[PDB]
Amino acid sequence: GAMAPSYRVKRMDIAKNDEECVVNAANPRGLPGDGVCKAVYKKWPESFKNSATPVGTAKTVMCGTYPVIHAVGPNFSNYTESEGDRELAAAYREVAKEVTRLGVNSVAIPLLSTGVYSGGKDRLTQSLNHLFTAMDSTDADVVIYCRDKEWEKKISEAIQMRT
Ligand SMILES: NC(=O)N1CCN(C(=O)c2ccco2)CC1
Ligand SMILES: [Cl-]
Ligand SMILES: [Cl-]
Repeated sequence: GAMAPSYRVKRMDIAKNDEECVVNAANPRGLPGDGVCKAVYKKWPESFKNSATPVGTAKTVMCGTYPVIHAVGPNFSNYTESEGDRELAAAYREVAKEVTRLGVNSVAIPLLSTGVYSGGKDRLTQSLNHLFTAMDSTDADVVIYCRDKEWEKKISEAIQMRT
């Protein structure tokens, strides 16, 4: 566990994280994909061996000794708001289980279903609150990675409000 488990946010490429494992915003088929998933495929392509897993689940594949946790959020283009919300919460609960099982002291996480799976909505608060619901009971240092200065500020505000 981390000595004083914390949440932080950084606006940078999650493929250049400084944590003991990474969460991929994966597709269900284990394809290279685009956005975070493509950056993860270029950095850790060996982790895409048998990485296919259903929506609402996470599957860990090692790249050397570095764990890549493939977490499959729902595509809100396809899911109802209600079913999409259930599967997004479920994907984060499976991430918490895998982080615990691995025994890591830190994890790099993206906000699931906020990019091309957002169905064109702003889901910062929805996705972050499900991340907190799952990760609050873990003792790993969590570092959230984002790709927008306004998102960085809003995530940082949300973290600080609880402290
Ligand atoms: N995780 C991020 O930092 N992203 C910031 C850029 N994004 C948007 O601005 C966006 C897409 C749909 C509605 O807002 C995607 C999420
Ligand atoms: Cl970067
Ligand atoms: Cl996405």
